[PDB]
Amino acid sequence: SSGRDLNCVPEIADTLGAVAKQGFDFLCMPVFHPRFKREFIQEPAKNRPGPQTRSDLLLSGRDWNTLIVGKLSPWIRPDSKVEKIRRNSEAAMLQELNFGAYLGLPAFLLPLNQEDNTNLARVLTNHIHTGHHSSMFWMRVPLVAPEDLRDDIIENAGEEKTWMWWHNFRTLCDYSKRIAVALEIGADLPSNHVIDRWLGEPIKAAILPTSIFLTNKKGFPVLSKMHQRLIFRLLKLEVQFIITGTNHHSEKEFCSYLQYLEYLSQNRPP
Amino acid sequence: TVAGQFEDAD
Amino acid sequence: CMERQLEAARYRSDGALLLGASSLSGRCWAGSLWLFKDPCAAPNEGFCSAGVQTEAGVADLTWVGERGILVASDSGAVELWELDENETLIVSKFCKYEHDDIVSTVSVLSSGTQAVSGSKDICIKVWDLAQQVVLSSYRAHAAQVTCVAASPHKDSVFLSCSEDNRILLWDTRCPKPASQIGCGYLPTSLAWHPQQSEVFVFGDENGTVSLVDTKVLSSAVHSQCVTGLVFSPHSVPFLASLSEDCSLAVLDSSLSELFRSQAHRDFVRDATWSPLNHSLLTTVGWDHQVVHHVVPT
Repeated sequence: SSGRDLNCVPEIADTLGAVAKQGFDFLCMPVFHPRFKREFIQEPAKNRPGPQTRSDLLLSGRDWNTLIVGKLSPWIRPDSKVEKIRRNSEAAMLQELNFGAYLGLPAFLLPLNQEDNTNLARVLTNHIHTGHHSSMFWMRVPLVAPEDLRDDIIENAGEEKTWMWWHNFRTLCDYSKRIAVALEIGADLPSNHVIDRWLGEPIKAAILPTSIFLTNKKGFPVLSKMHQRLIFRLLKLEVQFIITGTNHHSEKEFCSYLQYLEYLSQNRPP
Repeated sequence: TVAGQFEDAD
Repeated sequence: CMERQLEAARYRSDGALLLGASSLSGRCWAGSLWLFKDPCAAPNEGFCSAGVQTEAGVADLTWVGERGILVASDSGAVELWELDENETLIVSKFCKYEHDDIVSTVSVLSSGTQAVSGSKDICIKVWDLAQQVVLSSYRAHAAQVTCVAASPHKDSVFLSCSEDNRILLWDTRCPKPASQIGCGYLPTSLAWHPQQSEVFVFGDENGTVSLVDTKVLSSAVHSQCVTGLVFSPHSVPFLASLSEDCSLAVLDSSLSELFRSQAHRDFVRDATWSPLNHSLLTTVGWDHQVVHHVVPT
């Protein structure tokens, strides 16, 4: 019940084998290259020849259905203010969702980072009503918006807003059961009421960036005594975990980040 | 494995 | 054989040409770097002066002297390669995975012993190449960092642009190092006027290029997002701009178009004036073409 969420995949077979050897059981990878922006209206970019994505023959049909989880390209901004950018984002989102369905991915991740996502909901509903029941749609959403987490380093220059964003999206999509949450945990946690409300949602996965892990006397990564409560309450929900980031504890192997997370599970209150 | 491998930090 | 899509094409004072390329589609997503003593011969892998493969895509690179490349990797790493004494192999020196996401770009501070980088993890980091460690990190931006540009005139000052409509000037010498400079639409590329201390140009996603003084004059030059800006080496610059419209525009000092070209058939990804003849240009895009423009000046 853990994933790696690698944003770079040199070779699919190698990455999958290495991740499996580290104790995980599924991999969150980008279906398309994160930087391979594509054009769909203006020539000559729309005539880009050659394959646009790695062929699906690299993995067995069972493997796609169970071990891989798609991620939307980071350059897609359906709600942009530039009409051309908006149309490109819509086309790219539709293409990537269709490819994810073609592979049969069990789950697909979409980011929420802005208070307006009406166009994204429109596109996602248009996709959902095609008739394929293959995949769910996890919606990445953080506890604290980036605008409230910045380090206050600028010189020149309310915690519920993230749940407001989630609520607006899920009501736009008409509470479709195929839309679930992928709550992302930050270094700091909000008030108890905010988390209590957040646990009343259909959270299917939780994201634990390695940057939030403290360091133990011995040196292995470890979570703070307040993160432990949230992790336990999530475990009660049987939510999937997605350890993302890099080896901030370079001395120890990445596997440690997961071994500790097992210690909590086997030490869960009876 | 290591004694305190998962012991809580201060 | 080299990967199809060229990512960056940087000249060096001697005259050589460094092309960093990556395969954004296909079975393998690895990257590669190539060095040509004679730029015209490129991109023929057979005529390359030297070359090497890299574990992941090359998002952006930059010279760090007469020998040395600071490569940004989509694997969340900042690698530093150093050429051999005879310039026959591209040897590796150190690789650091200090970012949690793709590194958008890296720049070298005026002194040459330090560098800066920004990532899609909305984080900036400053590196000391000699110590090969990170000095400082800043999560100042509230979105993915799009571009970073170190000042070539005075050390320890650089500009950063993000997808949250913020253009922050930095001065690490003082507490509270970041400021905010603004005029709109999101910034997408930055450049510093080389012959002026505090005048810099920035492009916006709508294809408009603006000239600003740190203490604005704008023009519509492209019909799509500007991807880069590179001032000319002359004593009176000839700022060159490229955008996703697969077009090159070389402008005057008043942001009035002076020359235009469309030889590329895909996204133009980089351009760099030659240091041997200031009239020669050299542009690379994902269409796998390296085009030399004889700009009139």
